[PDB]
Amino acid sequence: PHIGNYRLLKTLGKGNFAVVKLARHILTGKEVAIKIIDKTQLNSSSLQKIFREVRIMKVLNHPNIIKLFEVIETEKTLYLVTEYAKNGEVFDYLVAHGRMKEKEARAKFRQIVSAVQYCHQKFIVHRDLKAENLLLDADMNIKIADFGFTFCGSPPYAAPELFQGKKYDGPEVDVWSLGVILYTLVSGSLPFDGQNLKELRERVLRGKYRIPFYMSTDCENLLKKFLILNPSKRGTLEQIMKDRWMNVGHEDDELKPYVEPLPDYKDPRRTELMVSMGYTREEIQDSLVGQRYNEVMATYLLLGY
Ligand SMILES: CN1CC[C@@H](COc2cnc(C#N)cc2-c2ccn3nc(NC(=O)C4CC4)cc3c2)C1
Repeated sequence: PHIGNYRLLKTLGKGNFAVVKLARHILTGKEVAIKIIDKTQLNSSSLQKIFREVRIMKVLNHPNIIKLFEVIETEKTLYLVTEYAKNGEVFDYLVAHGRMKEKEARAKFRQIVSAVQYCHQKFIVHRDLKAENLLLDADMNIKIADFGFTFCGSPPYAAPELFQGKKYDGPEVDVWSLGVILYTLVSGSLPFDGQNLKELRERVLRGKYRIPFYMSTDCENLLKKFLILNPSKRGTLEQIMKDRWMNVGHEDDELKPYVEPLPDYKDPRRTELMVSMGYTREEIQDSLVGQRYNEVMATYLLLGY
């Protein structure tokens, strides 16, 4: 049960393409998730998508997005070592506990909106936002996952453009799915449903949904800023951040675009511990400035917890 500096612990998910395992980084003692991809079993276009996802993961550094720590490549197998979100998916938490009170849904939703807006700053569109892709860490903080690697709960989140044959590429697609996510957080149910796809599509294209009796007028006013049939009439996430419901109980701390902190490759506390482990100062610096995502860089990132 061993890959690089990691002790393979248990299986968190399985497939024909990839196996996600829980693991312990031996040097630091931290638990991580490791996606193990047999590249020989991939189709013609699947490896291009996996490589695109790796590229996106390397650039995203947000407290509410699953952080990548290491990439290990061999001819046949690709290993992606990422952050482990102990409390599973928001989807399962909603099934287990029911709807969140607006105060609890607000805490989660401010983190989700911050994360998706931060992706949009770097021209990254998720296109598959759903409760299944929103994970929860040990402190119940949101951790967004899946930027390329299928539709078990995907159709209820699809923007009307999918069913109209129109383009499905802009950030406005994510703005629609975020309205569906807000709806499930506060109701435990989906705004657009059906028995088959024909029934789902009719409801999505009509754009009408039930307002549950307990929903506040402030919450419904916010939902109407996301669930707009015309993609060109949907507001940006930067504009939506200024909404009243978003900031109830955050009168000081208004939600605004995330400002990524500047890189710190010379932390003396971590550099000293790494030198004691056997790494050299030059090994540490070259790995960090080159953004290598190798075992040295991974140890520096893992030591930041
Ligand atoms: C459809 N859903 C399945 C899971 C999620 C996709 O998960 C990932 C995808 N890509 C990478 C990479 N590289 C990494 C993860 C990941 C990152 C962190 N975690 N914490 C967990 N935690 C648990 O399973 C807890 C025991 C319950 C699982 C996971 C999985 C979306």
